[PDB]
This record gives sequence, C-alpha cells and structure tokens, in this order.
Amino acid sequence: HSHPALTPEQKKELSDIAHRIVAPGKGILAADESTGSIAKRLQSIGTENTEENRRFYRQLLLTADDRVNPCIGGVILFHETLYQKADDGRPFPQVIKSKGGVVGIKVDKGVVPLAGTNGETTTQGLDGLSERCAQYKKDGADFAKWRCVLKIGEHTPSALAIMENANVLARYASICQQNGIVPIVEPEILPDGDHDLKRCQYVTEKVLAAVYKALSDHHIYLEGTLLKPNMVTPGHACTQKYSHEEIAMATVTALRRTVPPAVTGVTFLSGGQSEEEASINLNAINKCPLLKPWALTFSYGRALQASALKAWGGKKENLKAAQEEYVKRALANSLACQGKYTP
Amino acid sequence: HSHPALTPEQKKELSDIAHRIVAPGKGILAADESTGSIAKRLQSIGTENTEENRRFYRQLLLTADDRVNPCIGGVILFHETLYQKADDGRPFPQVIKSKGGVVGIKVDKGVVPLAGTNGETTTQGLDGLSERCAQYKKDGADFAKWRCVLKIGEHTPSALAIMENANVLARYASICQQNGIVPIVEPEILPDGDHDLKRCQYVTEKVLAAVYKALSDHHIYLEGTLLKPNMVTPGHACTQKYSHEEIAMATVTALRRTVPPAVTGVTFLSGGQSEEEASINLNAINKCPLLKPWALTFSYGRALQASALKAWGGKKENLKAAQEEYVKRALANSLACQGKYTP
Amino acid sequence: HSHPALTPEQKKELSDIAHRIVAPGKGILAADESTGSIAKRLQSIGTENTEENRRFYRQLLLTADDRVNPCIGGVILFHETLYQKADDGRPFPQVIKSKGGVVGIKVDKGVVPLAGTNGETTTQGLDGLSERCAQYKKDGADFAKWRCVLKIGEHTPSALAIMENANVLARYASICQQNGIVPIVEPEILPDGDHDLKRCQYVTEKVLAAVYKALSDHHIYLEGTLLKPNMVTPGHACTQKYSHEEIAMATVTALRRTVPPAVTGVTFLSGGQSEEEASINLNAINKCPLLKPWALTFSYGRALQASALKAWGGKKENLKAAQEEYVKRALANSLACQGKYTP
Amino acid sequence: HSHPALTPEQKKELSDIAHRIVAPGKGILAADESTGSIAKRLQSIGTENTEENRRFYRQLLLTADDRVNPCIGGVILFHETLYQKADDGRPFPQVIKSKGGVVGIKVDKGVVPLAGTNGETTTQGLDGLSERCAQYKKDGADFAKWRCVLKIGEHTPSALAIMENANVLARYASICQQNGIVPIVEPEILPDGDHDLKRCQYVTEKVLAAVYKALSDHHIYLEGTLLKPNMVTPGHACTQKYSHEEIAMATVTALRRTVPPAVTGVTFLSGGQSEEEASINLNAINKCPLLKPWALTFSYGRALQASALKAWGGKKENLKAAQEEYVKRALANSLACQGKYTP
Repeated sequence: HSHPALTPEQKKELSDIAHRIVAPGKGILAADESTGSIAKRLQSIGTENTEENRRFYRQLLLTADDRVNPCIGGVILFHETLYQKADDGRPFPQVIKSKGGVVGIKVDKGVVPLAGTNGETTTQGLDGLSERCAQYKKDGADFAKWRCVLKIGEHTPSALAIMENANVLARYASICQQNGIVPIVEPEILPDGDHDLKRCQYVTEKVLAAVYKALSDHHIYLEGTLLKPNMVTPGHACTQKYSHEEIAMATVTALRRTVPPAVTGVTFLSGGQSEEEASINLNAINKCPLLKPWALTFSYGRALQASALKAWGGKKENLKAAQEEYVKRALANSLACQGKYTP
Repeated sequence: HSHPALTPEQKKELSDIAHRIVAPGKGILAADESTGSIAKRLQSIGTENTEENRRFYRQLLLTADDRVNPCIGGVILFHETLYQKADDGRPFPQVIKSKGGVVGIKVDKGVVPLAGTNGETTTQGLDGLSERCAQYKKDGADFAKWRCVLKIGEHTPSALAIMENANVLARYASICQQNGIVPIVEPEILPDGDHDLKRCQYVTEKVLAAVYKALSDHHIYLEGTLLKPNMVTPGHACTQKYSHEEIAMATVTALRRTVPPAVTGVTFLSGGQSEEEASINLNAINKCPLLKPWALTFSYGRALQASALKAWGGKKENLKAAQEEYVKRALANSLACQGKYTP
Repeated sequence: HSHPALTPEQKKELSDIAHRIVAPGKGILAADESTGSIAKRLQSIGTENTEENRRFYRQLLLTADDRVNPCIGGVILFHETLYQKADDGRPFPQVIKSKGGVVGIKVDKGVVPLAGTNGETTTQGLDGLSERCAQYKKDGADFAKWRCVLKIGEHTPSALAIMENANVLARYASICQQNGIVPIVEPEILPDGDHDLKRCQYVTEKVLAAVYKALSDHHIYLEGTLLKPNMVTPGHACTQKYSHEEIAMATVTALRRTVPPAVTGVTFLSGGQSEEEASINLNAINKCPLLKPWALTFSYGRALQASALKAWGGKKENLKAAQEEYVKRALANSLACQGKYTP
Repeated sequence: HSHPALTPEQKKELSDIAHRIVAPGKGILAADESTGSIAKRLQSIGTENTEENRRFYRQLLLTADDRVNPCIGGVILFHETLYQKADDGRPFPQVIKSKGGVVGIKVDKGVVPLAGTNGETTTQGLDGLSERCAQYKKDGADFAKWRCVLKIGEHTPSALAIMENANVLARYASICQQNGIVPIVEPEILPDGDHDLKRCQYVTEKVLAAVYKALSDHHIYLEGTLLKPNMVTPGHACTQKYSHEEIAMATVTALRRTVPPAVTGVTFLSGGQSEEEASINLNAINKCPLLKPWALTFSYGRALQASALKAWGGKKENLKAAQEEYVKRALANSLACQGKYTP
C-alpha cells in the first residue's frame, strides 16, 4: 500500500533546487571543513587557528570576483559559517545567494568505529536532525552534505560496513527530504592502499548498488537528491600507471551500471588528488563516448582552494591575488564539467 | 576480491548480440507459447491442437513477407519449434536467421505456488539449465526468455515473492550468461484487480529495484541483458480512466528511477491489452519528453498475431491474407518503437 | 576473516553482569520514565511535576524495605536520577547497589517518524553514545535500555520499519557492548488495535527473527545481552477472549521459534496490562510445559508501581504504606518469575 | 497478514515424524550415496559397480541384527533403493519400517558452480520437487535430505554463496513440508584447508544465522524440521591440535548462538573424520556442561559403514561378520548420542 512521503509540491521544490545546483557549467565549492581540518591547514601555512582567521578565509573564498557566478552553483558551509557576517554586514547565506549560489551545510557528526571489523567506521549525526534541518531551512540552506568513509583492504569493505552506511545514508536522506532540503549522498571510498582500477571499480559498483537499494527501501525521491561519489582511481601505493581516459572509462562504467537516471546530478570528489589532475580527470570523464544521462560536475574542497590558501599566506594584502588564484581554478573546473577544458 | 564471471570476449559477444536484438526500429516477436496456451487459442478459433497445425501456424508467422526484416530483430521460440522444419526444408532457426533475425527460446518450466502466501507463485526451470543452454547455443539460439508472475492485491506482492523471484531471475541470468546466451529478465506484474496508476507504479518501482539489486549481487553483466517489463497501467477492474500520455509518463518515470542505463534495451509486454492500444501506448512512451538512455521497443506475443490468427481461420488458403495482417502490425509496432506511429 | 569485537575478559564481565541481572527469583524495576510521562502520572493523581517530587517518588521506590532484595536484581533509571541523592546523602546508584541491585539507564532519545509509512516510527539516540556510555559506566551503571515501537495495523509493521528498528537496535547494542554495558533489546509491539493471538504471534516471530539476524550481522555477543519483549496478547479492541495459558503458550511458542538459547534472560513488558494480569500471565508463562532454556522474568514499569503511586497520594506521611504496596507486587512478581505464584 | 502454510494436522504429523526420528538413543544411517560415490568405494575394495552388488550391500546394511532397533530411528536412501526388493520379497521401505525405522530419501540433484566466485557452488534439484515428494510420500518415505556445500578459504564463504544456499534450502524445506515430508537442513561446511577452531566457529555461526533467517522468511515450521550441521573442527591442513572437549565446546557454543530451540533435533556429520573420532566427538558434545534444548545425535554415512564395507570384502560369506562390524558402530554411536560412551 502506498502512503506518499512527499506531496507533489515538495517533489517540485526539491526537483528545482537540485536542478539549480547542478545546472550546466556549474559546480559546488566545499567550504564545509570543521575546526580540526581547517586548523591543520592553517598550521601548515603557519597561522594560528582563531575565529577571525576562519571568517576571513571564508570571506576570501565567498566574496570573490563575479566571474565565478556561472561557475559555482552551490556552496557547502559549516554550521558556524551560517551565522558569521561579512565586513559589509551581509551574512554569508546572503553573500552566497546574492550572486546565484545555493547555500548548503555539512550535517553529520563525524565517524564512529564499527566493532568486529578491521578499521571500518560508520558515521554519526542522526539525533535531532529534523529540528536542525528545519532551522537550517529557515536560515537559507537548501541542501545538505553527509559523508561516509569506506576503505579497500584485505577483506574490506565488508557487508556490515556497506549495509550500515547505506542504511544511515538513506535515513539521513529521508529526514532531509521531509524538511525540503536536497540530500547529497556521499559514499566516499578511500584511495589508500595498493589496488588497481579493477578492484576500485568492483568496490564502487557494489557500494553504489547497496546505496541505491537502501534509497529505494526508504522511499527516497531520487529526482531531489544528488550523488557525491569518487572517481574510480587506483590506490596511492599501486605501482601500475593508468591513462586519464582509462580512469574516465572506469568511472563512467561504474556509474552507468548502478546509478538510475532519475538522479539529477553527480558531483565528484577531489579525494587527495592534486589540483590539476582533478580538472584533467573531470574533463576526461565529460568526453567519455558513452551515454551519460545526468549532470557530471565537481564538488571540490581542496582542489578549488589549495592554491588560493597557499598564495594567501595568512596576511590580508595578498587577498586579491589569493582570490585570483581561486578564480582560475573555478573557471577551469567549469570547463572541466563541460568537456571544453584544455590545460 | 574480484574473480571475473566473464572474460572480455564473452562480454563483447553478449554486448553485440543484445545490441543486434534491440537495434533501432526492431522488436521481438514472441512465439514462445506452450502446448496449453496455443491449444486454447486454437480451440477459440475451432481447430484441434495437433503438431502439424502448430508447425503450420508458426510457419505462417515466420515465413512472412520480407517487409518485416527491419521490424523483427528477434524471435522467441518454443523448445519444439527449434527442431521443426519448414516445407522448404530449412529449420526454423535458419528461417529466422535468413532475414536478419535472432533466435530465442523460452527456458522456464512454469510457475509453482509459494506456501504461506496468498496466491503468490515463483517460477521453475533451473535444473540442468547449463547443459540445455549449451545445447540451444549449438542449435542457433542467441538469447533466452524467462517469465516471473507477480500480482497486485490486498497485501501482495509480499517481500518473499519479490525477493524469491528476483533471486531466481538473477540465478537464471548468470547461468545464461555463462553459456553466451543473452538473458531477458521479465518481471511481469499482472494487470488483474482494481488499482490505479499510483499503486502499479509503486509496485513496479519496488520490483525493479529488488530485481536489479539481485542482478548486482549475482555479478550479472548488465550490458548483455535485456529487460522485459510491463507498461504501468491500471487494473482491469479500476474505474478511473487515464490518458495514454499519463500511462507513458508513469511508465517512463517508473523505469527512470530503477533501471541503470547499462541495460541495452527495454522490450514491453502486451499484457492483455488489445492489439491497437499496445502500439498506441508504446508510441506514447517513445514521445515522452524525458531522457531515456536505452532502447524502448516491443516484445508482443498476442498483440502481434491476434488478427493474423483470427484471419487465418485454420484453413490454408487464407494464409497470405493472414500473413498480411501480421505484416501491418509489425510495421505499426516498428513505428511505435520509433515514436513515428500515427493511427 | 575474524576480528574480535570483544576480548574474552570483556565477554566475561558482560556475561556475569547479565547473569547477575536475571538471577533466579529476580527481576527489573523500570523507573526510567522521562519528564512528560512522570508529569502526566503526577497530574493524574494531582501533584504538580517538580524536581523534588520526582526525587521523592523515586526515593519512595528505591529506599523500600529489604524484603525486595531477592526480588529486584536491576533498576533502570533516568539520566537525571543517577545524579540525584537521597536524604541520607547516598546517591541513587549507591542506594541501588547497597542491597544487591544493578544500576541501569534509559539511553534513547525518543521516537522519530518514518516517512512513506503509515504512522510508523523509528527511534533516536545514537550520536555520542560511546562517550555517554563510558560516562554512565564511571557512574555505576552496568546495563542500558533502549525501546523500539512497532504497531500492528492494516499493512503494518512494514519491512522498512522492522529492518530499520532491528538495525538501530544492533548498532546500539554494539556501542553498549564496546563500553562494558549490557544492552537490553526491547522490540515492543503495541497492543493497540483489533487483532487476535495469531497475528500478534506472527508479527512477534517476524520481528524477533529480523532482530536476531541484525544482531548476528553486527557481531553482538549474545550471552551479554538481554531481551525485553512483550507477552503475545490480543489487541485492546479485539472481541475474542483467551485463557491465560493460551497467551502463555503463544508467548513461549513465539519465543522458542526465534530466540537462540545463548541469550541470558527474557524480561517481559507490562504493556498497558493491569497490575494483577501481568503477574498472572508471567506465572502462566513460567508453568508452560515446554523447554525454556533462558531466564523468564519481569521488567515492569507501571505494573510494579501503580498501586504504590496511587496509595502515595502526593503527601509524605502515606510513604511507608505506599512502599508497602510496592513490596507486595515485587514479591508477587518474584513468585511469578518462579512459577510459584498463586493469587 | 497471516495465511497459514500448514493446517494444525499437518503441523502435528510433521512434529511426530520429526520426534520419531531423533527419539532418545536413536540416530540416522545415511545410505544415500549415489552411483559415483558407491562406485568409487566399491573400486577401492576391488568390486565392479553393478546393480546387484549395490542391492546386496544395502541388503547387508539394512537387514542387520535387531540390536540396532533402538539405535537407528531413520535411514536415508537413494531413489533407486526405494524400488529395490530384498531376497525375502519385502521392499526396502518395508524392511526399514519393520523394525522401527523411518524411511528417508536424498532429493537434491548435486552441486552447480556459482559464477563470479572462487570455487563456490550452489545446489540443484528444485524442479518437479512437489510431484516427486508426493510420490515418495506414497512410497513410504517420511523425511528428506538435501546437502549444501560451503568451503572456508581466503575470502570464502562469500555473502552470495551463503545467501543463495540458505534461500534454496528454505525453498526446498517449504516444498517438502507442503507434502508432509520432514526436511533435514544440511549446511555442510567443508573441513578442507588450514583454519583453526575460531574461523570455523565464526563461519558456522554466520551460515546458521543466515539459514535460520531464510527459514523464518519462507514460513517454515521449525518443529517439523531437522538440522544436519557439522562438528566445529579445524581444517585438515591446520597444524594446531585441539582436545575433544574443546571441539565439543566450540560446537555447542556455535549451535547455542544460532539455532532456536523449536528445532526438534540436531544430527551431526562425520565429514571425513575417522570412524572412532566421530563417536568420541559426539560423546564429548553430549557431555558438554551447557544447556542443550534439542536432541543431539548422529547422521553418519561413512562412519557407520566403513568397517562393515571393508570387512565385507565383496564376497557373500563374510556377510554376517561384516554386519557384526556395523552393529558395534551403531551401538557405539547410540551411546555417543546419550553421553554414556566410553572407548
């Protein structure tokens, strides 16, 4: 028997939000980094992590030139960054929505270990998620982010880790879709270890199949969701070398065997790649000569802002040049999500 | 760990066979009817069911005019029909392959009831399927057919029936793909009962999701398979009336939320519809203004041959006119799988 | 491959804690009622719900006569009650452990609705559960409590609700067993509605089977857990009448088909029954002439304290008589968990 | 909603048949060996495998002295052996039932490989099983036998093999229970390889949990079934040595965590052990100081008849001495299923 989780108006608003995020030429900037991660990236450059420095760095990221307006369609923020204001007086949700962006927020509470496994973790953050998502909906956020961590090892990912992470992702996506917030499913598989394209493609296909079975079990409206996978790439310790079009063929092949075409867009990770190989691999994915019935774009945290952070240097007068760095990468990734990129 | 079920040459031959079946403009004639079904269709017209009458009727079907050559890309046969010869001396596999067709065979052994359920059945025919599929591969058959039966009722389809039928379908498809035979997955849901488009779409989405999860569990090569679903239509006893484009929107919507685009083609059932509404609904499906990344065509048993059977009359001299009837329907359904059909 | 979730010392301490709780003749008093529930039970008698009244009522419950020492082996508390002191100066964990009791705590965060279902809910409280369980372990609590809610209806409990509640229960039990806290699995099925013994027994068997499959999937040590089911009883609106030994036969039959004998004890609910029928039904369960390879005892919230609450009257001088009421019920339920009870 | 698979009379007759098989002191002789297996055991002694030699060997087994009457409660036969007569004129079902035995039959069709796995097989024999079971029910057979094969390896048993074998076992048991035939579930795990007690116990617990979840999914009446597991023993190539009571503790521990007490009896395999260690291990299992709420007995094919076969020598005049050999082993195993055995 059919009891609708969503009225057609809810399905309509979720569909147009998800269509506004992955619009052609546009992608996602991931500024969702919590205090420890931004703290260690500020200690790598040599700046002590305080609240004004974080506000100023995300000010540098968000108040850039308007050439990134048909580049960035969505911005993922932290919980703290929603309630921080720019020096002009506008809050950062208004600063994003002023130039055509969509406000997002990271809503998970980290990873927690699974007992009985070999270093496998599940993820946290389901309690009070309805009230938090309603509050973030009043604060201007239209989509969310939630990250699962899986690793390829000697007998990992096991059935327990894949089943539990898919179940928690589907529960999260149901809670977000009840409040009018587009969920972005991120089943990230770690590039650590020594494994070829074959085992990464196998693991990615099994993980994505279990994720979409869990989404069908939990009555998720697939047109109002986004997918945030990795690119199918070999491990860091793997000695075999692969062309970019081989990685692109493996990625589009693993996506076409699992992902139903009702899903609106696919935004890839950077995932420890360097800043140029992300645009190279995304460009090679968008010229793969297969039929790809969804939006292929980027959701790059580090590969959008690494050069801007390093050319910032922690002092204010470098700002514009730092911003200028970011601008190139944004436009580059825009061409990388249109197949027109050439290094 | 990855152990390949198929070498790349096996994947290649399965891919080109499945591409040759659902080639643009082409569809499937289903002459797979067993002795009881063809017996009752011969008693409806008033002909006693004997071996010569069945051979002559399938002779009338298969030796038609050559205008059906870019209409029929595949023919499903019975086990008996593979070893029957035409009056010219050619066997029916040669009679099909002479004009560009691909030979198929129905390989299941019927339905068997599931205990503890309310009139729910599973399907039969897994024992010795490897030797039978190897034998049919030597006899010229390149694809197979297997039919599951599900009904919408007060609490049906239950979880047991959907899980069991998806498991048996995936086991069948693995056994067929080991022998170089393209499996055609047919999860038919019965149009009996009083239910709207909403419940049929819900049931179709749940069934197709469980089927494709079972196919991912059994390491099925999805590019070398075909899907044989129904059109999402209301029940026979349902009093509400629906447009053809509403049925088409419901069907393409239920397909886009479940079926991954690696599947080569989708061949619909007739499913108790009359002979013209099958072409009307298939035409309306092919003009649905959504993105459909697979071949949408027909696999019509009764809706290709009902008028040819009734204009045959059981006597030989009507033959050509009977054949002529079939020819129109074939060409009509060809336009129905290209969106160019107009009644 | 086997990675142990628990060392043998952890398995040993969990086993002896769970053996100390369901020791022969002993049962569990459930004082775990949160502020709204104790508030409405205090408004039914006519006392305004404040902190001193709750502390005094749980003082009346916990500081009773020492005849309940071989009656109560465990006490479930609220989070607030662990940090409340008696008038003598002892904290309530010390007040429980002084006379042979084991301290427990309710650790869930309530119920949250499941979208797409018909009034089905899952349960909450997984975030930060490791730190909270470590903190409660330092505060003297040796076991936990977590309650799932399922209802029998027209098509409920569905597969989604049973699967999700079993998964959350197994995740909770893994997190509790990592910290040395015995989890008590409570898959309560609501007695609301009109349904016989047959459908309640069917639903109880399906729910318990899915729960124990989820416990086997999550590597739960079954000797260091407890089960908190209901008695298999008809609905409130069901017109058919049943003997007590019929209810007992249905309950022991539904338990014997699902629960493996490694589970240490089974502590039943009261579940909206009146105060005498709980002891009658528990007594009838313990004289069922089947082989019952576990401890059958009680975990009664309302059926231990309803008469003590009503004879308390909200004024202090009734205290001892109120306590005296509780004492009878405790001793009665002790005989009810030994089969020696006679009204 | 509840639709009963079995009426209470069917449940009653299945319960008394299963109680008559595993009655205290009684066990099962497994003469179910097909033509290749009995052929290679006849070529090991040096007798050419013909129909008269097989009939005479099973005549030697079945027409033994009447001291095995409170030893053997059931005999598993081949399909051929049901229709063979003794020299006295009685058919072998009558020869078994004359002295208190229950006639069984092996009803599977062997093993078939699973594609995509590493040497993992499923089992065959589901087609026409209802008609075959009805026919065997008219021929005097009251129970059945069906054998699944699982092996411990580098990543085996996988999830696919365990899920598929449990599903096929539950389907078989439903079909057998519909016809009034007690199914004996045999999830045999192979002792090949190098693995300790720990990994064999882990694999046995996972396999038995998935088997009983599949039995609960298929509405199997657990009181009218029997379980045929292995003893938890190390591999053949494992260098570590274990006491018999360690093997017994591991076996009873793996059984108590999975098997619900509604199952009537547990009949162990020999499984490549020598003829005395089977009685030693079964005796040690029956003195394990845990609570075992079911019948623990034997189902020994080779460990009942190896000495009788070798002392037979293929010539008739040794017969009685050969029979005498068998008699000792039967009585020994009877004491081994009562804990009173002493070598």
